[PDB]
Amino acid sequence: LKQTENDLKDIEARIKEKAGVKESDTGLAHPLQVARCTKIIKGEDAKYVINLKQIAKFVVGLGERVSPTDIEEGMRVGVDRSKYNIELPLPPRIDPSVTMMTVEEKPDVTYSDVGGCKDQIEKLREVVELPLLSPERFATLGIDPPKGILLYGPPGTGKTLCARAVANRTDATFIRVIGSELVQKYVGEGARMVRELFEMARTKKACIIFFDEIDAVGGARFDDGAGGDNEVQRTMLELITQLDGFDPRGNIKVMFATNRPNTLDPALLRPGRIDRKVEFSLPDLEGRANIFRIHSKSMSVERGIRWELISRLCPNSTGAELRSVCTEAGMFAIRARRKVATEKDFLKAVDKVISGYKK
Amino acid sequence: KRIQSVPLVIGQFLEPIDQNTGIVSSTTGMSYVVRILSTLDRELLKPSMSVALHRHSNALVDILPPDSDSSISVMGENEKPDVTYADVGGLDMQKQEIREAVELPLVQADLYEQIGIDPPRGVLLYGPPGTGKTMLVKAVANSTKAAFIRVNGSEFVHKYLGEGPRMVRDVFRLARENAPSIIFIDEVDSIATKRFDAQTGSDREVQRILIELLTQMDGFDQSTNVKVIMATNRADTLDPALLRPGRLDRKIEFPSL
Amino acid sequence: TKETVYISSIALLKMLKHGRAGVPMEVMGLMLGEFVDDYTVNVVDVFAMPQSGTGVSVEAVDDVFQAKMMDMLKQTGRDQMVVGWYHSHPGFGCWLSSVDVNTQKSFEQLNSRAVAVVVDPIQSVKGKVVIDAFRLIDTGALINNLLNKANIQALIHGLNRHYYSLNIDYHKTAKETKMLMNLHYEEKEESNLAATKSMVKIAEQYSKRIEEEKELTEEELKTRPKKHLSETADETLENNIVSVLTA
Amino acid sequence: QLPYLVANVVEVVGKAAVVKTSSRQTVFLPMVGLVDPDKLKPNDL
Amino acid sequence: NVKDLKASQRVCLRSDSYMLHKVLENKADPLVSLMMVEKVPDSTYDMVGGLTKQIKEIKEVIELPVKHPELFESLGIAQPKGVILYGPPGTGKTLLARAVAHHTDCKFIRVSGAELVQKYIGEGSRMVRELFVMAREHAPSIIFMDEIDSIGSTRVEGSGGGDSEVQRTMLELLNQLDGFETSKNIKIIMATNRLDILDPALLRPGRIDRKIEFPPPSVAARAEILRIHSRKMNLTRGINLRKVAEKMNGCSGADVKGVCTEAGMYALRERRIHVTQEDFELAVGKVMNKNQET
Amino acid sequence: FVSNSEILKPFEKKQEEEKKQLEEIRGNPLSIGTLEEIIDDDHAIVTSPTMPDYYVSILSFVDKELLEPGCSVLLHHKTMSIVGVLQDDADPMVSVMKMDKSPTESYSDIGGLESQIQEIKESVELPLTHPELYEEMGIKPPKGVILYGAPGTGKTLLAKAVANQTSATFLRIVGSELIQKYLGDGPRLCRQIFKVAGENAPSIVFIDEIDAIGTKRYDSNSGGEREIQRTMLELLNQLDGFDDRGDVKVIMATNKIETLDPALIRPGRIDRKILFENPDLSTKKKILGIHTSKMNLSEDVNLETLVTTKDDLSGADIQAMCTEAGLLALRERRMQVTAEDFKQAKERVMKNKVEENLEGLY
Amino acid sequence: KSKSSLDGKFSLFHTAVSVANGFMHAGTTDNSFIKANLPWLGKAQNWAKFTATASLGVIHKGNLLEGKKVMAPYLPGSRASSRFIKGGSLYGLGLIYAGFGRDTTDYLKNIIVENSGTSGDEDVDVLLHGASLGIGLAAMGSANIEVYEALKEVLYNDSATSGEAAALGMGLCMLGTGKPEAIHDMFTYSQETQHGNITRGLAVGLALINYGRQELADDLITKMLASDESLLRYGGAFTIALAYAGTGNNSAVKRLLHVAVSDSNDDVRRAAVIALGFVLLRDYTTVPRIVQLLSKSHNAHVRCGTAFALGIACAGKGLQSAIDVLDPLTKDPVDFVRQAAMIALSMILIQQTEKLNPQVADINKNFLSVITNKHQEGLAKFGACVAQGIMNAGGRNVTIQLENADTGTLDTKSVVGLVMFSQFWYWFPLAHFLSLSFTPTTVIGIRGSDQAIPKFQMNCYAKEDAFSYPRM
Repeated sequence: LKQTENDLKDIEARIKEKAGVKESDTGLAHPLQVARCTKIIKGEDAKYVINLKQIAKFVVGLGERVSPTDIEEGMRVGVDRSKYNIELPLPPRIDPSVTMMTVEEKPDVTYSDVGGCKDQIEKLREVVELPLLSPERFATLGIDPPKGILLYGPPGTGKTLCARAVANRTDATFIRVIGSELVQKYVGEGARMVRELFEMARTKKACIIFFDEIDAVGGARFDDGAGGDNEVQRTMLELITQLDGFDPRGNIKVMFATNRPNTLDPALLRPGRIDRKVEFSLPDLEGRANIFRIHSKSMSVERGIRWELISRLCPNSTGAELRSVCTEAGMFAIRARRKVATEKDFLKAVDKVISGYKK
Repeated sequence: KRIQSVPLVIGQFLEPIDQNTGIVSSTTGMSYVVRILSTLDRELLKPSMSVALHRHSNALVDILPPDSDSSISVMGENEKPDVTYADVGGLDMQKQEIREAVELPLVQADLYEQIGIDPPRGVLLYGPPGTGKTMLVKAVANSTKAAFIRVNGSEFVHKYLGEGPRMVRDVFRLARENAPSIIFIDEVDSIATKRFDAQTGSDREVQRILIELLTQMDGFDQSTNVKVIMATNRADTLDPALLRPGRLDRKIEFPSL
Repeated sequence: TKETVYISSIALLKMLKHGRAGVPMEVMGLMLGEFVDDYTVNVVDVFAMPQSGTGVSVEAVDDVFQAKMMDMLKQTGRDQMVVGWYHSHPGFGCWLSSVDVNTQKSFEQLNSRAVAVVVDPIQSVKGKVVIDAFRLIDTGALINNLLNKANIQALIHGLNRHYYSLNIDYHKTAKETKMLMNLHYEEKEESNLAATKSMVKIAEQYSKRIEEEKELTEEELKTRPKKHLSETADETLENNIVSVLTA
Repeated sequence: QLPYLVANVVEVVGKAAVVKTSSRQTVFLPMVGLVDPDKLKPNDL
Repeated sequence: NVKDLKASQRVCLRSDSYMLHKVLENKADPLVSLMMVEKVPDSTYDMVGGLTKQIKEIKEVIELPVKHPELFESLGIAQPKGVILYGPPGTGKTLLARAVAHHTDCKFIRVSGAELVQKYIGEGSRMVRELFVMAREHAPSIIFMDEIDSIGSTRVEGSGGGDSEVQRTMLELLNQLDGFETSKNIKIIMATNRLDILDPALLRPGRIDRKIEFPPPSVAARAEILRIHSRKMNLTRGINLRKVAEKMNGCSGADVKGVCTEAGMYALRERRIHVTQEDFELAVGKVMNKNQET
Repeated sequence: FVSNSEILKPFEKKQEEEKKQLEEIRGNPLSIGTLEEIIDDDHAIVTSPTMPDYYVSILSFVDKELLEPGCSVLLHHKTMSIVGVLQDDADPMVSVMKMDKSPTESYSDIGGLESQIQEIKESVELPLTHPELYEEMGIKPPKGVILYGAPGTGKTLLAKAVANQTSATFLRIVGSELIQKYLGDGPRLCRQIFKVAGENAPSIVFIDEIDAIGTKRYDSNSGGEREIQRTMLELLNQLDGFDDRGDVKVIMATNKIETLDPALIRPGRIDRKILFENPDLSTKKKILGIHTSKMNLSEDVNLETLVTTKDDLSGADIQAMCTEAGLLALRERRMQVTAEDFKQAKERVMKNKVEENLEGLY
Repeated sequence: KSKSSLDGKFSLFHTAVSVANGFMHAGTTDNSFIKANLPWLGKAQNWAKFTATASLGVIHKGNLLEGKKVMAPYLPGSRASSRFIKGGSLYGLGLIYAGFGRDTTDYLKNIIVENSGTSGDEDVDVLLHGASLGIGLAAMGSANIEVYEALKEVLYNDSATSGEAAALGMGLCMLGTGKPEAIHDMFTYSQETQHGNITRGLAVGLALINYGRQELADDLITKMLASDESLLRYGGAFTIALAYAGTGNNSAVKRLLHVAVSDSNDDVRRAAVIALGFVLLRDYTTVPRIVQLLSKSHNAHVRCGTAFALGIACAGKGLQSAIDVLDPLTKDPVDFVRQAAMIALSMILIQQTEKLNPQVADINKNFLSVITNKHQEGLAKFGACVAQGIMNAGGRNVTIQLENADTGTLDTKSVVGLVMFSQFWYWFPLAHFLSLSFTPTTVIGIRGSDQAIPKFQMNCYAKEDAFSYPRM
């Protein structure tokens, strides 16, 4: 039944299509990021071909050519990813993924690894929370709340969590963008993505753009003369222009995260773009005990023990480490031959992960 | 004859597969399997040649001699010297030393044979250049009617892994064909300094050249139809490997008093 | 299918000369002659049309130019029809462009039938001349020399493509040919001059032939070569002999 | 005919210029009345 | 047919018609890029007799598997697949390597390391891959690794990252061979005299299975090496070679070759085909000064 | 046998007529190429492997739902239209990959590493066989382990052994070799590693020696190189993107952890830290015991005698000792290996390894 | 077996199996190919359809009563299925009635004089073509100045189609010693008018009138060889061939050897080696020595012409040595040399085949192999297919002769017949003149008195060669 249906469909379609493409190829021949038409020749004009590639620079410049639909033929009327004039016939720069980042409006996280982050958490409240809550109070005062925030210290161990916790509280869309994706290996492909991210920010406004990595898309380096990182440089400049240029920065907050605090590019650094510089704050003794209770709710353990006890033996540990204690107490628990974890598995589990870590 | 005519592209011969098949590399970066000459066979034909190919009839028209000159990875050739010894005075002792080291094995094979020695492939000159020391070297090149081949030993100092170390082998090969010849090495002590530590790129090359000369000198039985003259101004920045005899036998001093 | 398209000497000469200077920008012109029955296309003359600096096109044909040359031709007494067109097109000689097919289709409806002559000037310096002649569509030998009638049955049902590679021949007239051969004062000067200059130079040539012999003879000894020695003895001998003969 | 290949210039005798095309070829060509030798340089279309 | 087309087959493709017009041979191309093959060498190790003790050791480590696998096989041992030689530099190290190769009738394949690990994307990659294909096919074959060495004859003083990066690449291949292929009697010779910047995992069995120490020369040995080489030389009768050797101190195998070529140079300067004991003593003293430099 | 042929020949024939009819419509010859991107207006932009790009229409053999980005495809020559689908097994998708599907090496073959054996077993083998202990308690499993030590004797052996036990594809990539000297191409290469994994699981991903691309510096100015750090980051972000209970376990090799990011450890992924030591007396006894099985030998040789003069060595030294010993026995022309032969061999390798020395007794 | 292996390899492939039909079924009366394939006719080109009608002309040859009768539904005043058929009808009738065409000739003459006034439509040209071919066969061997005159005006229209016919027709009629007039008038007129088809037709036309002439023909021989036109020189050989036909002359053969070697034009070499055979018909022992050299040549035209040369001269008798030469030529690299060896071989060995000579089984097998193969080219399979017809001609009973052994004397029909035969790709319906020289091998009772058909064996000892014939 099915096998016969598929093949007939494929032959039937293919013969019609084969006739139509051959017809459109006559002349000598919608994503296009470079568009040959292989010596369709006439002439004034009648070649009308945009190639954007380093080899072969075709400029159809000096303002208008008025056309109904057309540059020239060859399945590939268009004007690549970067335009040598030629004001946009037929859809060339609509490309399927020019977005791929993860948006979480009104986040799940509100308290996860956010215990003993008190100094960090208070800063976010004053900077983000209160101008969102009352835009009128900041206007009357004369001040601007921070246009940009830069967050450094151990990254995603509680950092991303803390950010999601403040955002949920105000009901503010959290937009999480992965630095590394912004690293596409095609022309502009990169300038495409940045632009639409900031367009989205203005529509959905009252929102946080969280950039994990900013050295993935690059900052300062000596390696621009070292012959490759052209693609990188296009992305970097596009980003700066969009932000400082016409993004309102009262409710829309941009948060930057960095791995080396000393590798910023001078454009990035300067006040009017980055104001607030926030430290990661490590969970404190009281805080670690609470995070210990939160994560063991999934696990199947005795509730008559105290979390506090594990914390005294624990030295200064990021939210990630606390979680690592919790999965390890259960592996210990199976090893010691019981299906509950005692205090004693928690103590062993601390001893193992914290020595192992050696940072 | 009329078809097989200039202008031709130059490409390089890899190997003859069999008779009337050879594999060739065109210098376009396209390689082809082609037929070969029926003027040559396999006894008239060596595997590595520079060759002449037809442009559109892509086949072995003619054979050229090997060639090495190019504007990448440059080598200095100086043909027809014009310097004859005792340019500077007080090199009486030194005029005699060079003469028996460099000049003598090329002109007379026969004296080395009868004593029962094999001719030294290397001489080391220590002293300042351009005092009287260079002048003598150039004078030997003239008298033997030898091509003077000037090598700046830090010139490969190229920053790639690839072209330069390959070239140096080819230079010496080209010298043996056009025997006799002088390979005259400016500051061989530059590239007698090598890695000992992690330095990654941009320090890797001096190892490559040093090793290339070493493989050749120790790896092959002695002959001299081509002489290697090393010229040195820092005498401690050498490596012992060079200085080992049975190959490098002559250590000629330039006098300073 | 099969047609002997007969190219006049003058047409040929003027096409190779023009086409070699004209490239890399395409050049075209019109072929003059007659159809005689079928099996035969005679091309009598050819004249150039203008160049265009990015290549000639169907958009560049100009009927006033072609017209003004013919009318002026007529009063010599040159009265021919158009039988086709020539184009340079590098890298065409067994293939056609989709532009060039379409171009041929317009041209052959004006004429009775028509050839697209495409000359390639790159392999015209390699000790060969490349030229081909095409005509897809028409009746003239696609029905006299052409499964069975396979090209024109499929042709008419459409959604097909075949080039229409034709046959070609040459000849103009005997008198032109005797004249061309009389291009080669003349033969006498040439022969004396060579004679004197041979006697001067025989001094180097003597010695050089002694080496050739000597090399050959040495080779043979090791081996036992004989073939090289024979070739090499004949060449030297024939060439003495002419040097002696002149005097 | 639009487009044209761009070039940079490496020779500006009296009627000659050499241009280096974005097709990695250097040619010896003559100059015309629609060029000035003052707009023949690197960093110009 | 496709039934005569196999993996790594070279074929010839029409460049207008893109079909197999003919078939060549299977094999990968040799390329001369410092990685070259040199079939059957001409050296002999009894030029340098009085190196006898190394001679017994070499014979058994390298030659014996190739000539008689069976002994090693019947005992039940993972017979040698790599050799490291360690100890005194500049003994005409390479000559030995060739001499054994001539005896076992194999290719001497001299590989430059560092141009396997390039500034061009992968290209280096191309040469690692061709090398391994050849050496399984043309097996048994002996690989001498140029640029790792500390042995006075191809010295380069190790490296922390220029020929430690290359040895890692080598080390994958050797690992792959011990697995499914299970290929032995395919040999790599390393020699180096420093390992305080070279990786130890190479010296572990799998790659290098035997580690043999070079003997130090003696007065009694230097006399032998001299005795062989002078035999071609015309001598003045009444000469005593043990005396000349004893006057040597420290001298390695290459230095002994220097003594004859210098003795002869002294004779040559005086226009003599015969060389006395006295010239030979004066030559050795010069040779000793050469080892003291740097 | 006879039964197949009778049926086979008439059955073959109908298929061939149909098969001929198929073959005519689809054409030959073809270029192979790779899909750049797949477009739902029934188009495709394709990357031709000769280089250029052509916006082509699909010829119906497959739909765009029976196609994925980066699939290998049959291209014509018309404008390079998509004639048909082809497999990616053959056409490249690799960085540096030794594939060893179910390797030769096993715990039985490398003697007593028993304590090390036990650790690697609870992290790597146990999830794959038994998700159930992790699931019931409700804890996440280690999905990575790190192996520290020297390879061939520690890191390499345990990782080959375990894969063979779990019947998973062992993939060794050499980290440093990606250490390519051009900006930008490390990150492509990391992508291809992760791409192959998800396609071809179950797998053990072995990344050898991440300390050339594993750097993370403190700078990118003043001799700082920007590529090295970029590659390290792409590697990290995919690794953290992948999480499994028994599709992928990751084995690392490296000998410094303070060149690595604390998010490439990612506490709650890499729980386990397995390290090689020099073995115990009992486990040494087992390593000896296996290796002497394979010998023919004297009976004056004992496992016990050999143990007492040992000061704790690696298993590799014990292996090396056996090859050196047999070589003195074969040199004396005999197949009996004495207690004296193994003792001479042991002393000698130990001596070559222990080039640094320090008085410890005082 | 043959037809059904492929229908590929142009409309030439149809022309061959039409021709092999007609030869096989000759005078037996047997229409088998046509009955089956009327689609096959739709495949076939204009010129193949003319051969196919006319092939019926060979089949119904022998009946001089129902020979006309069969052709009746295909005459004008009764029309046809096709105009291409219609033309082949008047060519097939002339085959049947030749040399006794007496009535039909006056009839056919009127169609000719009639469409010279007008009829430039391609359908009427092909009609005018058939009439002209047919009538030259029919009035052959008998002077009719009315025939010469008529045809000369078909020439003055210069039809590429009709001119060929007309031209032969003037040569065929005026066979004998010609007239001084015909010679000067045709020869001048050949330079004056231009066509290729005409030039080939008028040259062969001019040769034909010169039969048994010898030194009186020497004058037109000089003029033709002195023309620097290829067509006329191609014709020039035959003139010698015919003029001296029978009588061996060394001078005459020498003139053909000179033209043959030194001229650049390839076509002339082939025609001229063919021409050697006819002089040398009676010195047939000399032919294996002459063409021992010339089968080893660098020009393929020479090799093709020589398969035919040796074949023609050595047809009426043995010559095993001769068969040894043609052997390489069967498998010769060029397709048209393969073709010609196959055809050539079959004309000699008709009922010497069938394991008389051990090799002839391998040749017969090979004829089969080619047809069955479709990797063999159009001319190679063409060559296998017509050679099959010659061997198996008239049911394996009737024979290819020249320097007959069944009549024992020279025949006009035969020399002329092979000369038409040498061209068959040069102009396609020329095959049918092979019809004129199929001879019966018959062994029958006989009466000195008036016939009644006795049939009795004369029982004398004999070899096996009605027991060795080709096989089913």
